[PDB]
Amino acid sequence: ATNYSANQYEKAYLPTYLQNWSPARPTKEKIAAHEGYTQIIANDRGHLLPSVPRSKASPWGSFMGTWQMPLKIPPAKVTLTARTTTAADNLTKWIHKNPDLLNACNGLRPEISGKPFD
Amino acid sequence: MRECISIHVGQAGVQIGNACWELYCLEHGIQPDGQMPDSFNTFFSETGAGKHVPRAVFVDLEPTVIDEVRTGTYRQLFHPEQLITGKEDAANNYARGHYTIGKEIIDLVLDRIRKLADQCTGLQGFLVFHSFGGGTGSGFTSLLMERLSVDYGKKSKLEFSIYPAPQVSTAVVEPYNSILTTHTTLEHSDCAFMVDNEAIYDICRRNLDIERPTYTNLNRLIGQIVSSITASLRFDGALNVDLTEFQTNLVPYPRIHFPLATYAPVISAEKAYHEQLSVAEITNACFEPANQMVKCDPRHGKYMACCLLYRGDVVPKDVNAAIATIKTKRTIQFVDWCPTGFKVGINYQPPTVVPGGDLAKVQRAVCMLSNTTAIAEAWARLDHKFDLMYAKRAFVHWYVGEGMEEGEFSEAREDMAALEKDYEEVGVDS
Amino acid sequence: MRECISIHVGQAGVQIGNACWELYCLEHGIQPDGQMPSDKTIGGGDDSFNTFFSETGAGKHVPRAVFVDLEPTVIDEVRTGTYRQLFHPEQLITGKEDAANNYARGHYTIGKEIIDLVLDRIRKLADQCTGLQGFLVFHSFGGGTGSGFTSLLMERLSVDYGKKSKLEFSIYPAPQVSTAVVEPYNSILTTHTTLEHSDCAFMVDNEAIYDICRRNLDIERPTYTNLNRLIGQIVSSITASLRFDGALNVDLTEFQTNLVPYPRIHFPLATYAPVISAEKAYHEQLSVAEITNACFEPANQMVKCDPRHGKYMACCLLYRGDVVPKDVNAAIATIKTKRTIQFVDWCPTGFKVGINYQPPTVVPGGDLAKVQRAVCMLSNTTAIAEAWARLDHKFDLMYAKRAFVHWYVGEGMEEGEFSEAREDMAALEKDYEEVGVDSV
Amino acid sequence: MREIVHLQAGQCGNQIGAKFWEVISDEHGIDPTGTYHGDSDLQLERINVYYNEATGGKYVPRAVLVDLEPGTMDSVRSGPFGQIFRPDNFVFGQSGAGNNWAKGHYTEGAELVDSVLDVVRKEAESCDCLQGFQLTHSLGGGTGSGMGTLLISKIREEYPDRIMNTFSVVPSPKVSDTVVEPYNATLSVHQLVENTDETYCIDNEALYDICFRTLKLTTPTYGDLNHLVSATMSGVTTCLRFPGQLNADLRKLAVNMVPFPRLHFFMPGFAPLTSRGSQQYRALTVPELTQQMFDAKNMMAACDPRHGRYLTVAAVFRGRMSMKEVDEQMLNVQNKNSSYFVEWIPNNVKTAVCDIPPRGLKMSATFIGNSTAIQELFKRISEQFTAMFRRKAFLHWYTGEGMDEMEFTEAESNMNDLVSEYQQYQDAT
Amino acid sequence: MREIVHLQAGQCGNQIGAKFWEVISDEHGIDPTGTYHGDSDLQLERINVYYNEATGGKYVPRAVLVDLEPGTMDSVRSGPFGQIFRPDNFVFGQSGAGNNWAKGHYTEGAELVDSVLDVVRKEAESCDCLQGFQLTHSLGGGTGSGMGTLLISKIREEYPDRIMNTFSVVPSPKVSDTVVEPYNATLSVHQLVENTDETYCIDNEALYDICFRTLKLTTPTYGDLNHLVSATMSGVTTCLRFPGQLNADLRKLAVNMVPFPRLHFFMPGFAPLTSRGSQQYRALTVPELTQQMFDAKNMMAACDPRHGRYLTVAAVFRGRMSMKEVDEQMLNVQNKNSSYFVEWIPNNVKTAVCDIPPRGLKMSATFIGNSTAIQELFKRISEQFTAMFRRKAFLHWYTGEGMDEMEFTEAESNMNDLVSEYQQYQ
Amino acid sequence: HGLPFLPGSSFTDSTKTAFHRSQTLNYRNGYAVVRRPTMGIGGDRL
Amino acid sequence: GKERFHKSQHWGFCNNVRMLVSENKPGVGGDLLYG
Repeated sequence: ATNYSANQYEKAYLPTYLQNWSPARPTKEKIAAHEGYTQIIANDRGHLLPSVPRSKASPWGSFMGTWQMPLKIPPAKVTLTARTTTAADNLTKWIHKNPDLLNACNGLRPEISGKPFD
Repeated sequence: MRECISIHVGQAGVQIGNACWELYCLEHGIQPDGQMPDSFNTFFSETGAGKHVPRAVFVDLEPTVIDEVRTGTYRQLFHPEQLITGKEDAANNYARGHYTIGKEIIDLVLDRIRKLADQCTGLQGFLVFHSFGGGTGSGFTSLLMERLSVDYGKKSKLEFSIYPAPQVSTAVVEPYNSILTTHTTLEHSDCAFMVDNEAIYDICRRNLDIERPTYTNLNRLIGQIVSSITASLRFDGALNVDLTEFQTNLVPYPRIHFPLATYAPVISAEKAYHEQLSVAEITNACFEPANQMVKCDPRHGKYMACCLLYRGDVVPKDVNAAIATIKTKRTIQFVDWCPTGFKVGINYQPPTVVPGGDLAKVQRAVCMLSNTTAIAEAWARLDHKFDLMYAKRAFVHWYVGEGMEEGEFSEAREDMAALEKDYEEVGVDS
Repeated sequence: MRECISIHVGQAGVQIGNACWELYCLEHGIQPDGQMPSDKTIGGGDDSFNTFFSETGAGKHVPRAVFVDLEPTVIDEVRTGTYRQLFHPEQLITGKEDAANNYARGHYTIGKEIIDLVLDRIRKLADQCTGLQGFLVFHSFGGGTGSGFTSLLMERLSVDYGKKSKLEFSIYPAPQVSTAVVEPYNSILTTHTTLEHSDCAFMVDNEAIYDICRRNLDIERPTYTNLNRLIGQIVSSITASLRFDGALNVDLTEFQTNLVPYPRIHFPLATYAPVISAEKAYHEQLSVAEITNACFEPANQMVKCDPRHGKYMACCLLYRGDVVPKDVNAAIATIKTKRTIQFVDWCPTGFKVGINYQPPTVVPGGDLAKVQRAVCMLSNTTAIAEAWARLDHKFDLMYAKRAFVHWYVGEGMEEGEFSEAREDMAALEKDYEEVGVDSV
Repeated sequence: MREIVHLQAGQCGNQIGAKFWEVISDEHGIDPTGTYHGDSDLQLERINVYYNEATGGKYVPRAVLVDLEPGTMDSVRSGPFGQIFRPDNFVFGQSGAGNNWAKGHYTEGAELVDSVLDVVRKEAESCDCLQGFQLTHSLGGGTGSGMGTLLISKIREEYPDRIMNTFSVVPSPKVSDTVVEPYNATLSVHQLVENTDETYCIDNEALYDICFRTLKLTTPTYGDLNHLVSATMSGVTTCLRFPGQLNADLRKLAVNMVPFPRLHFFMPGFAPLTSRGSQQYRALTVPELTQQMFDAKNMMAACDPRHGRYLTVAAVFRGRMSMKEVDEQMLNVQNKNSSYFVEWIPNNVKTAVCDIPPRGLKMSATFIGNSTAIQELFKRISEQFTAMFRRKAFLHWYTGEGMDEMEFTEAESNMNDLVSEYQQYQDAT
Repeated sequence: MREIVHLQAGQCGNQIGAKFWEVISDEHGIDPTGTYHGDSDLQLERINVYYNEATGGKYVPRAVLVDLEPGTMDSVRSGPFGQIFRPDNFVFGQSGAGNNWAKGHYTEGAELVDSVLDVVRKEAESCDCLQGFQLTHSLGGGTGSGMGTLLISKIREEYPDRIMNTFSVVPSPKVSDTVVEPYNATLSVHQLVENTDETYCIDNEALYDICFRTLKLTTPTYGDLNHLVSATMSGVTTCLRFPGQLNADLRKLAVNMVPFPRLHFFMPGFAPLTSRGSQQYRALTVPELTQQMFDAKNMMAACDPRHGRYLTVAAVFRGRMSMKEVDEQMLNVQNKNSSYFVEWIPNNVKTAVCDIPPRGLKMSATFIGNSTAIQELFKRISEQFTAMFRRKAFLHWYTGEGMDEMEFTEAESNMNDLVSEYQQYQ
Repeated sequence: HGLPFLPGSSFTDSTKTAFHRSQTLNYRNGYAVVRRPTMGIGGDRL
Repeated sequence: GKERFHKSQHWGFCNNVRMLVSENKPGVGGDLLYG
């Protein structure tokens, strides 16, 4: 699915405005146009065609469980200002060495804003 | 007009049809002797003697289940030929229930359906209740759905089934049956909502506080899902949904017709006191994997279609707002090729409490029928256990020696080995 | 709006939660069975309770709390007590076997077993709030589930909830008395792993609250019931600008931006001034400037370290009762003129004031007096740099011979996490040093 | 003398039709049994635009109710005004549509279109000088979309000079009440664009938003959203029914509205809608109707006109007012806002003034806008349609009744070319 | 005809802006319900400057009450005059600022600026000839200072030649009611330099030094300190609303005050306030309104003009007094005490006489003065910024919203320029 | 009755114990709902 | 009705024509104006 935008009335459907205080699914602000006849990318009974370039990702969606979640989870916010360069480097390496946490469906969407003191 | 003919096959079909029909008598005014002390026509048909007789056919191959109906409370309600019994059962065998024993009784059930199809003016379609594990629920039922198609045509053939559970099971020889009936009904059935007994055991233990439940606590919950599917043919509504509306919105492909079932506000009467039960609270709990009715987790697959059946004191904007919160969450993820997703239906008659029941008296309700790719484990686990015994030819002499060629084990395992690839490629991107 | 989700963890957290929620029921109109005495107005009369209490359809108010433990014997007198009908039963989570003063049992083995059950319950209470200010955490460093699982509560809160404000009250271990023997291994390892994950962290210790009940109140032999009553009168005064009418309002967001200047330094210390006895309020006039001076007094402090050893990094004054906004000014200007208080060089502004109209509440059979004005305070001081030095002292003591380390290594946890979480704290001891230097 | 025949299809069309006929009966003083009980004499003069006269002073409406099963017309009969509809004007079948456009168009709806055409030809050959037909229907179901467009095609092959006017409940952007909507929406838009003279677009998210932020109903129902639709439905045909100082019928609105034949989809709005208890904060004058007709959060269409350019605008006023104020404001908004108005049309607004305000009000006004910012509807439907259609998502249900495979192709090419036509007239100099 | 659209921001703005509508309503004869119950015809002749007309002969103010969390406007609604406001005018968010400027300026305020500029645009275009706006706000806070500068920034780009006033409450020299004051107040004077037409400075100790020393109030609440702010919000705007032997609107005091456009920070006052038992001792003449406008202890700004030079002076009078006697004292104070007046303007004082006194009073008098003794308000905030800033004190609460470090550098340096721009004339 | 609303002409009631605000501003299903105040601060009958 | 909401079948076929086959039937449980 894709969320969309009730153009006038997006403010009642803002996710914090429907009492959902966590990370949420983003919406499509601008709808792109196209014309003509759309090619049937998939043959009958739902098979994708052979020469259609399939995505590299998994077929089943990436939900990270509890016994699958990495030990020593990095923080959600990490602003690097008022830090030493080596400590900020260790924080960014901590964020870097866990690509499976940051890519999941229920994954950590972190914050790296700012520059540490040299 | 707008009638429905229920067909109940097997002990798991008869004993569900004792708790479905106890509700329908009581939801209308009907006493258990047939007398009312005009919305009943979808399930009842008035005789000139004042006596309402249901549109149903009970089938079994063993007399010890229907002879409880002929002696119990509802012995005057049922027509004496609407309850059919054999003399020998099928004994957890596909071959006996399909060829040798089921053939002597298939030509008499189609006599009874032909009479019950000659009284309905506008007949919506049939309903089947059976169990995959049994001998007559799996062998005879796959002989009804082959002969229903050529005799009636494009009539809707919905079905409810007790799919096998991931750990618990009655019988040993249940994976031979659960494959040999999925292969031979896969082209002859329209839609197959599935519950399994283990996930309803984990709801009556957890949602209601009924430790050690019994089948009569399970046959009553299924009767509250069948009641909310045909709830818009009887009671006045704001968005009606027929029995024709379900195949067109949940079956994207003719080999993929296995949805799941969820009924949201199942609570006890000591917890309806504590919580408000608004439209958003019951919508959010259909999509919750703790409240599903099969032990398969929709988070580990992609949704394909949904169908929400609201019922009670509901309002159109609280339906529209609560869906748009589901469409925003990152955990409800849809397939590449389904951008709309939903079907809604709003009724007015609030659910009816049964004396002796378990659920509370409630004011709103949701029944959701969702089609998911997450069922791919349910066939792949069952495919292990067919393959595990059949690799060294176990229990096969109980199937070859009664009217069945041996090659139906290799083709019914070849054929469903395409169904596992069939689920896999329809969720794959472009 | 203005909702707050309380999370109580440990036997300390439960027994503090029983103290606070009796105060909140009396402070609004709620009976012990949930109901109000009937509202006798048209429609809903007063909706002030919505920060802490929800409401069903029928007129029953259920708190926004989660009570957590790993031993069954502590919640089973919440479940069969006077307030057994107030709490929705699923908010009270118990284990079957406890963590047994091990951080490692409470973090890796038993805490991970029970983490995903209670992070489903805090979703449900956080999807009932139209505007959520931030959580509250009530724990003690000493125990297993008060240190181990509580530190892992904060870590999985940061992943799921982002930069949402997660306050915490805590019982820091006492300097002289102590319940247990293994408390320095617990207290070091949890201040290391909550350090980048927690927003603010107020501390008291039980030995200092012993010094007030015996001395200021005339109650010899205070049980933990008399200590937990005073903790509820600090949490109430932090959150009474959210429920009752104020002249200056303060949220739960204005404490982190006004006492936490630097990322590793989020340790303010609580104080509550007119805690007095009913034989000795017959004699004393309690003005607005008479109770301001008694938050800066080293006797009436609520931790066993003297602020005079260090420098006041900031303050936060919470005035509650029948006060004047001009006599709040008329006392702060006096305090700055003394040379026995010393603000840090780079903080020339100092303060943060809050004025609220509802006077503090009298609990029937409680300790204090019916007082008409009161002051609460959360101040951040350099004088806490003497508190880790008495915890580096008792970690390196038993660690140089490696006592009790086998009770954490075989309990699902490697051994190099010991010799880095005391090296991690070793920077914090010099980090409190350089903010103690003046900018020459 | 200028009769208007009504056609209701589907359950959406039946409920909207029941509420609309309740509105007209209130307006002309027809009680729930059929006898006139009115006050003025203007209520009875041009009653023949909607009401046929029977013996004994009973007024039976000129409406035809169509469905594929009678499960909705049981509910229509059991209402308050169910006894005024003639029993023979109800057409029903035995089996439902099942949210299937193919079963609505080819299989089931073909055996019913003959009976419906017989009924509407009998009502049309009783009008002295008929003006045209209204259809109220939904583009998501099977009876409303499929059979409704079958009726529109077979009406406009036989009465090809009269007015065809549709009120269509097009799909909503956030929540879709059917998984298989955009197939039916595409295959109905492709028929509407050839065979209708006017089509108004109605969205339920827009109706919910008006009943929450402006009327401030705590629990709105469909029995209120239908009141909004009916109140703007019976405001475009007032000047056929009541006197005025500047009359305008539906032909005149079409003539001044549509500049090119493929461009006839409109966005409605209704002016004096005001809150429950905020009546004492708001005056009721002509500028207070203008600033609320033209407010972009007042459209019933869920498309923002600030993305595009108003090709034409119409305003239909009710009440006793001043021509200087009316023409002053319809010039004033054009001069103050001149990036949302095209320049190759120098004046864009057509104004009509009728005399009799609705029963309860002092003034009223209705707005019908024709914009090149309605193409977002078709671009969104085109993108969801190609997303499902490239993978044969639900395609077996449609294919199994004799539908071709080229029909989806030609429908999506037609809608995409209509989108490009809108964008050409937006970007024209 | 000369309409003024009022704005008020935050928990200081909604406490100043609630008493101000309780001093104007009784000035014009308006009940708690809203109806007119007056005893003249001047009380209704020019009421459209502040009051919109409603239905049924009822009047509604043009207040746009703005806040970032609605707790401090539930108290405003429950007062004795809470029903006079149109409820659509209330603007409010869910979670506040925490006395943080950036959260109010960049992060949380910016999600609430487009809902405010629907309300003002619905009222600024419902005026026959709009004269200008106002704003009552405090520089110490988070939503007064924070988004209240975003409001002036995003309406000077839509109505760029009208009037924009602000009644600031700039911080205090002894006791500071927020630790993080010098970051907010330095970063907000820097916005007000290039974005306001006028701005009045108010310190809250100078309001304390009246009600103790002069009014003799033993317990002065902020009710009796908001009542002094609202008794000079009406003196500046009286000659609009009430007839005169000599008139002065808002523009004419602006023309005759600012010699250069960077120099628009003034210091108010209000004369005829008197103590409790000393009302029967008072002489009632005209030169005893010139004593207490100009008395160097009763400014509302906590900046003594003895350190500085009066660049210009205003004076607004309320009563039926004599034009010889009003002009005589302006010749008197300029020619006794002429070390406090600049030399390249030979008559610094602008005068104005309204005719309709406040109710119960026989005369009244109001003052506005532009000084070089007001640059010392801007020196003191600089060293408490740049002491706090050279050791990077609270900056992670601010830079963690994405700010730059050199943005703090100019708001220091722009305020350092206006310190030395004022300091030429002394 | 009959006193002007000047500073000093206003009496404070010292007997008032209730200071709660009536919720006149609420959200229902994502929309802001304004209720007219029937009751003042503390439950005082407006 | 207001507790029961039964829909009585008013229209239908008899002798293979469309008819109003009821002609004496209730509404949603209560009578019509034919009582």
